[PDB]
Amino acid sequence: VVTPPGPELVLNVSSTFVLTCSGSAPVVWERMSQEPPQEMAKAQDGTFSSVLTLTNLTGLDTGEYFCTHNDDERKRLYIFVPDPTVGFLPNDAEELFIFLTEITEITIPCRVTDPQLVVTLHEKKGDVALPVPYDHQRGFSGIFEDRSYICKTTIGDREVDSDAYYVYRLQVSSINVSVNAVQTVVRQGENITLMCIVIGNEVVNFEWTYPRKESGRLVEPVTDFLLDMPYHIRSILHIPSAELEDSGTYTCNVTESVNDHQDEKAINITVVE
Amino acid sequence: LVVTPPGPELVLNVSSTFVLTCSGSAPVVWERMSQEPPQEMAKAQDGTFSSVLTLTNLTGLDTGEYFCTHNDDERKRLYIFVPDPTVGFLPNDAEELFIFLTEITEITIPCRVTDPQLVVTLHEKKGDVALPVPYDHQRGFSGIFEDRSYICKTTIGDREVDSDAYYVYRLQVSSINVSVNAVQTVVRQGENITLMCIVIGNEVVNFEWTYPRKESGRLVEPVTDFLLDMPYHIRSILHIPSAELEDSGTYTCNVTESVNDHQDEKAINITVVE
Amino acid sequence: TIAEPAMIAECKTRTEVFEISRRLIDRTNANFLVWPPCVEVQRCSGCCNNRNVQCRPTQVQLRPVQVRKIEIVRKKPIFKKATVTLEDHLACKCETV
Amino acid sequence: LGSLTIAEPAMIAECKTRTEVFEISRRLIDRTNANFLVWPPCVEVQRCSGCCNNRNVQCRPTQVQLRPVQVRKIEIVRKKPIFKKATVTLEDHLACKCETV
Ligand SMILES: *[C@@H]1O[C@H](CO)[C@@H](O)[C@H](O)[C@H]1NC(C)=O
Ligand SMILES: *[C@@H]1O[C@H](CO)[C@@H](O)[C@H](O)[C@H]1NC(C)=O
Ligand SMILES: *[C@@H]1O[C@H](CO)[C@@H](O)[C@H](O)[C@H]1NC(C)=O
Ligand SMILES: *[C@@H]1O[C@H](CO)[C@@H](O)[C@H](O)[C@H]1NC(C)=O
Ligand SMILES: *[C@@H]1O[C@H](CO)[C@@H](O)[C@H](O)[C@H]1NC(C)=O
Ligand SMILES: *[C@@H]1O[C@H](CO)[C@@H](O)[C@H](O)[C@H]1NC(C)=O
Ligand SMILES: *[C@@H]1O[C@H](CO)[C@@H](O)[C@H](O)[C@H]1NC(C)=O
Ligand SMILES: *[C@@H]1O[C@H](CO)[C@@H](O)[C@H](O)[C@H]1NC(C)=O
Ligand SMILES: *[C@H]1O[C@H](CO)[C@@H](O)[C@H](O)[C@H]1NC(C)=O
Ligand SMILES: *[C@H]1O[C@H](CO)[C@@H](O)[C@H](O)[C@H]1NC(C)=O
Ligand SMILES: *[C@H]1O[C@H](CO)[C@@H](O)[C@H](O)[C@H]1NC(C)=O
Ligand SMILES: *[C@H]1O[C@H](CO)[C@@H](O)[C@H](O)[C@H]1NC(C)=O
Ligand SMILES: *[C@H]1O[C@H](CO)[C@@H](O)[C@H](O)[C@H]1NC(C)=O
Repeated sequence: VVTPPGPELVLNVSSTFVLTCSGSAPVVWERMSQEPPQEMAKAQDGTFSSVLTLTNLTGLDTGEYFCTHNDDERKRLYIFVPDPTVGFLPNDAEELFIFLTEITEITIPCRVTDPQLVVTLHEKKGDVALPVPYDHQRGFSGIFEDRSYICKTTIGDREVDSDAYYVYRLQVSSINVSVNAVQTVVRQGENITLMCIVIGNEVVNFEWTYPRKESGRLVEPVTDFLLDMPYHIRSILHIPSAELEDSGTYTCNVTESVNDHQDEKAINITVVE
Repeated sequence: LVVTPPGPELVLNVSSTFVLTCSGSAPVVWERMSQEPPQEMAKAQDGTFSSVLTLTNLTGLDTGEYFCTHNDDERKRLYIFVPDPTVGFLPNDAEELFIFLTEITEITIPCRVTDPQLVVTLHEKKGDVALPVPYDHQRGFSGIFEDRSYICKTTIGDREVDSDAYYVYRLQVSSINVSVNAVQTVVRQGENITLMCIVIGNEVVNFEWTYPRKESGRLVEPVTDFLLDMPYHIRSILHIPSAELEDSGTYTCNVTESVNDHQDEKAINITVVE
Repeated sequence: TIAEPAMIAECKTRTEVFEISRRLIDRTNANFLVWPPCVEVQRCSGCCNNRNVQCRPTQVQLRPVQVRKIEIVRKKPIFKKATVTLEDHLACKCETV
Repeated sequence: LGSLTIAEPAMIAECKTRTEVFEISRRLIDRTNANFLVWPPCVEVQRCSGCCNNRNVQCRPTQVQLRPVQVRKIEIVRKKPIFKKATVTLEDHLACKCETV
């Protein structure tokens, strides 16, 4: 696979351009996960090619352009369309939120259209620029605290501020279940309240397995948060009007989908006539 | 028997001067703002007494009541109006701004002006609609209100003028009946002593603790608390740490509310041991 | 500095912070987060003369707002939209109670 | 009435100062007795509020000001008020910031 010429291109506004790309097998371009107006053609010498004309260049075009092998190995080109009517390349809201499972390098994808633009990183409400390295093709990459950030640039003569990004690092750790009941021995027609508490993880799954479950109206557990710093999430299972058969094994199996740590504690609750 | 030339309601031009006369069979006087102003008293050969006050350089603030009485409840009142643009609503004391009541009755917002032809409206402090309450340029608005703050408004010249805010406040009142108790009636040397006095029904009350350690000997400062705010539940706790002896004896809580001067007291005996 | 006279905090609407708890989005499990965690709302506040009066809203408005329910799954999270009902007060008065 | 729905994305309450209300209780002015009223009952104080994007990050004041104001102890006698003065200092927050914890 090859292209003319590569690797990074800086084009003029509203101007025209042609990108070619050939390989032994069929070839196609793809901008934003979806292939645009192309013009595939096969050579008599067993060579497939593909061309796509970029007409009326506008900043909004700036970005990654690939060339694949269809009807993991490809060639990406980056094109900059310096457009003074375009500040930071607008991006998805799902991009504005950066959720993390662990401590790692982060990228704040705020990009410009002109490679010669001075882009700085700031905390939403902060003036001083932060010492993080900038890559006009990807943005700022570094380590951050869970706060909000914005980028700043000087287009024309006016300062522009991108949207605000939010870093959020999830709370994860080992899982240990702590089950208990108001009383393991209850009388018929009374309340069966069990409390499954787990601390450490923010987002955890709760699964209650009990006697009155299979073939019989199940119960809806009610979760609750004790503390918010060291996550103390509690799930309680309440069974008013305790019928019999309720006597048995009540197990709370807790798992966190972030990783997949599992844990389960059980207790036995008897009901007397 | 008392007569004034001439009476009863006057409207006088600013800076003018006016002479009022009062006479009766016995001595007589003029009182303005509770205190008799510069008068010139005299007696008549026929057994008549008189007093004449000379209002000079009248100003808006001279607006108000002027009475003629018998001294060195039957009197004669005159209301003098001195229209004066430099004056908005007549200024009144902080005491007139709070209207404390013990029962449900008619009420008067005493906002008065210097000119009887001025338009005056009543409003809830923050509120634009004029309330439908009769007004008397001599006294103010009279009607029935809820416990809120009210202001009066008038246009003097071209500007809207706002009075100070008046506050309607019905105190919670009732009979008093004290209830006292202790953490324990029998305590030991060096330990804490703590009693409680609770009265309900009154918003404001005076708690009085009489006890051994009092006369000749540092007294103890009680701590008051409010349990329930609707029917007022007020509690006073007397706390004496490191109970010494002699502390044994009678402890009393005398409670009185000053709004109607009701009183009540309960005594309990505490004994300290070694 | 001079100690100025204290001014009563009038009964009126003021901006407060409302917590969008997970409880109001899904009380069955805890496998998610909600963003944003809090939002502003207008609420009557301030005091009245007495306890026989209470500062209460004269007009409230319930409005829907969109929040993000974030469920996680293998280092990658799952974004979902969810509506939450916010209550605002537009005006108040000390109400005889 | 009605209108074409326009989705309203919820906006985070920013860590900043807002006006809150402080109740000035009688206990505050003088807990030794209960024969007076306090005026006014409440006052406005600037305070830091709002959420930080995360639970281990907190909104906290960076500038605090102790501001004294004078209130009144009003005793009631035969339904006549006696006005005495008292001073209460308010704790205003003039600025905040999110702080990692
Ligand atoms: C020029 O730019 C506009 C704006 O994107 C686009 O609609 C149009 O197709 C482009 N080409 C021309 C010159 O018409
Ligand atoms: C088609 O594209 C897929 C994308 O992963 C690639 O793996 C595959 O090799 C391509 N087909 C060809 C030319 O083998
Ligand atoms: C959870 O903690 C308990 C101790 O409270 C420990 O015995 C258990 O092994 C832990 N769960 C696991 C296996 O991670
Ligand atoms: C609880 O008791 C039941 C008997 O009904 C038993 O089957 C179960 O094993 C007990 N729970 C556990 C697994 O500890
Ligand atoms: C926990 O809940 C039950 C307990 O056996 C089971 O169905 C579920 O798969 C468990 N979760 C995991 C896979 O950790
Ligand atoms: C009227 O009396 C007031 C108060 O003494 C004074 O200020 C004013 O100048 C007097 N009028 C005259 C004659 O100027
Ligand atoms: C106080 O309560 C008691 C009854 O518990 C009784 O004396 C009366 O009802 C109340 N007030 C008084 C002392 O009359
Ligand atoms: C409370 O103290 C005693 C007890 O009766 C007595 O002097 C009177 O009743 C009360 N004192 C006052 C100041 O009213
Ligand atoms: C950049 O090149 C284009 C040709 O496509 C032409 O408009 C001119 O030479 C340059 N435009 C600018 C940036 O002035
Ligand atoms: C079971 O618990 C007690 C029993 O007295 C009571 O709250 C109620 O009857 C039941 N729980 C509820 C409130 O549903
Ligand atoms: C003067 O007034 C007082 C009552 O306020 C009393 O001395 C009496 O009524 C009057 N004196 C005369 C002269 O009668
Ligand atoms: C009072 O005495 C001290 C402090 O005053 C302490 O023991 C406790 O607060 C009180 N006494 C007890 C233990 O009730
Ligand atoms: C307190 O109790 C004692 C009995 O030990 C009694 O003699 C005394 O009169 C009581 N206090 C009063 C004055 O009521």
